[PDB]
Amino acid sequence: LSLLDKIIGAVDQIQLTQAQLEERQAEMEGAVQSIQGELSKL
Amino acid sequence: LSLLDKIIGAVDQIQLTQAQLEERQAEMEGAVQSIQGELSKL
Amino acid sequence: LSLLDKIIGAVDQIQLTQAQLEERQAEMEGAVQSIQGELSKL
Amino acid sequence: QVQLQESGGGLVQAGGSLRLSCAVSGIRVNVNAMYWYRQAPGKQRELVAIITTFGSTNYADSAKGRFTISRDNTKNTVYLQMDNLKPEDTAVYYCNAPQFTDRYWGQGTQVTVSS
Amino acid sequence: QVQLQESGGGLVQAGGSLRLSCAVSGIRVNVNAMYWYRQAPGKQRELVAIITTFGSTNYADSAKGRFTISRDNTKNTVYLQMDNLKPEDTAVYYCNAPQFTDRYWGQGTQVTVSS
Amino acid sequence: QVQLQESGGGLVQAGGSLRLSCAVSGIRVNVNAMYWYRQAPGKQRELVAIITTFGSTNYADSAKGRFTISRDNTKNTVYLQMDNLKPEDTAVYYCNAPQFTDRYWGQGTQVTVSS
Repeated sequence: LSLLDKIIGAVDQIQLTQAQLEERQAEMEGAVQSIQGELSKL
Repeated sequence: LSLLDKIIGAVDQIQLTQAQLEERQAEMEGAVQSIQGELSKL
Repeated sequence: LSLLDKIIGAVDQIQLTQAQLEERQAEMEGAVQSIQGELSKL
Repeated sequence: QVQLQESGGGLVQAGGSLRLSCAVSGIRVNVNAMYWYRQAPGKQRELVAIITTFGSTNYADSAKGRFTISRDNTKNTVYLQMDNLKPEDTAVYYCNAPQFTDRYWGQGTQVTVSS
Repeated sequence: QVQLQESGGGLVQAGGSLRLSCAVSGIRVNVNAMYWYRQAPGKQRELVAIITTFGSTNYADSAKGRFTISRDNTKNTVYLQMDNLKPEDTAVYYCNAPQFTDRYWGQGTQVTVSS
Repeated sequence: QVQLQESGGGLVQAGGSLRLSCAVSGIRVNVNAMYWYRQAPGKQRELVAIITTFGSTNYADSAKGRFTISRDNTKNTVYLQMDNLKPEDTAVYYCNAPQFTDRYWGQGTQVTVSS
């Protein structure tokens, strides 16, 4: 197991994790927008 | 296009994306704090 | 300071930052769930 | 600029298949992770599939084993194969790279699935 | 699949020490950042410690210098040494990699600290 | 520890220019992405500009083409050139690396823009 294999596997883990953190943010941004609409309605 | 060029470009994408995910979090943390203040006021 | 040292240090920064962005998300997901419970209770 | 040119949508019957394409310019698909998203009318944009720089994949739960993301490095093009389509898959489908989702979206490709 | 087999918990007195182990299969611990979490009854899961691919560490504030994460690359195992334990450290402790936390959790190892 | 020593602020007229500096110790600026932030009185801290390890840049929308982040690797120093300043740019400006923003902030450098 070379240094480049370690770097590649770290980069791959990071990219997979970044996509998951983005998905979680989008879910939470929808939830916050729903609360904001509830507190803002007439 | 070498393996190192691929790794460098992946790292660069990741760092740009991390700064954007941080900015989005800060925006959402302000929004949540504003809701928490609204639900906590006298 | 070689190119590989730069790549390694970038990867290490990114992994540390990813763990912190995850922790912040978990804190904010608990806060949003608490607000959702407050707005949903009987 | 980055250019994203989506194609391969259309009208398909339920249980049918599509292969979407996004032809990319201004960044290399073998250097960058690339994402497919969809947006149904009046709903929030949903991430559908991702392919990493070194070729790992992940899918939204709504894909549930039906979708396959891939790329051609020479054509600098990202693909989404979609099998066993359902009416609930009707949406405009978009490809992007994560660093540009705050910046630019292409026109997308319309997918309509009818029973 | 990824396998996570946690051990080393038990019943310990306050001021005591434990060393947790997680034996990993299906990914390499010298390639992937690895995390320890804990979950007390009725509470949200808390990140405790992280070790990066190249061996940097960080800890939650609740560890406050008491915990040490490490790994053995040959045994493909991650460790958490926990010194000066307190009743407030009672929880089930879990190891995971960040890309799988949406997907799978092992059984964990129960830690109970009594005065 | 990491040391962050910000300078180059002051009182400047609208339409004027500044060049901020942050002299860094304990991490290398040619290895780490580095960020500039600002904080106006009573407001939340705002990210202003980022430079990645391999030299890509991005800016907040409030910069709108006026700001340029750069670094000197030998002096281990990060710079923010700010052109066509406006009263709304009045704030304390801070440099940091993303992995330390939960941990430590320097004193910053005060920027005041008057008409």
